[PDB]
Formats: sequence, C-alpha cells, structure tokens
Amino acid sequence: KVFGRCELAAAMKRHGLDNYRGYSLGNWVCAAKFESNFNTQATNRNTDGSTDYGILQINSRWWCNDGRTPGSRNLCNIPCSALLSSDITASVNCAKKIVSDGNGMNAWVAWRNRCKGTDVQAWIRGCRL
Ligand code: NA
Repeated sequence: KVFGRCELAAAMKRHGLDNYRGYSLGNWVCAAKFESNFNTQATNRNTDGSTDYGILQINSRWWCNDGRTPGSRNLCNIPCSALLSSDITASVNCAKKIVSDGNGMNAWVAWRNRCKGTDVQAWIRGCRL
C-alpha cells in the first residue's frame, strides 16, 4: 500500500510514535518518505547481501528473517515479509526497538541525511491529528 502523508501520520500516531524516544511525529513521517516513498512493499538489496524491507526499510542483517542473510540476527522476531504488510503494525513495533539500540534515528540513513535538523513539523502540517 502506498500511504498518503496524513494518513501515515495518523497511523503512526495511533501506534504510539509521536514523540517516542523523544522523536516527534514529523521525524517518523519524514523518514518513511525518504526511505520508501511511503510504499509498504518497498524492498532494496544491499552490498552486504542483506535486504531492507517496508515503509521504514528495516534491514535483514539484524532485525528480521529473510532466509538469505547468512549469519544474521532476527532481533525483531519476525519474517521480513511481515514488514511489507498494508498494516504497518509490525514495522512500527520493530522500529521501536531499533530506535532504542543506542543511536536513535541515526539508524536510518535517509533520516540522518535528509530529515535531521530540518523543519520536520512540515510533514504533519495540515493533518487532522
Ligand atoms: Na536476519
């Protein structure tokens, strides 16, 4: 599913991301836009053989099981296909965990390079929240 901006904001808010680990909602919306273009089905293969899945491009080295990422972990205890669902529930749960791992949202390269230090509130402007 391809979310609309405000539709995703609302969904993220209901699943408890505004202001989670001190990250206001706009940070999360911004990260989704640039990681996936707001597509739940987005997959991207990396140079190490890992793959990034879903709206927040969660990576198979560490957080989910794809069966083709040898010596990898599965911290989130899920099949990476769970992260492509139209229900962003499992993505959000796993991302909590990620944003707890010590580097905060710097775990998302797109966030660091395109959202950090910007007016992230612009991503939720206009929305009924
Ligand atoms: Na894995």
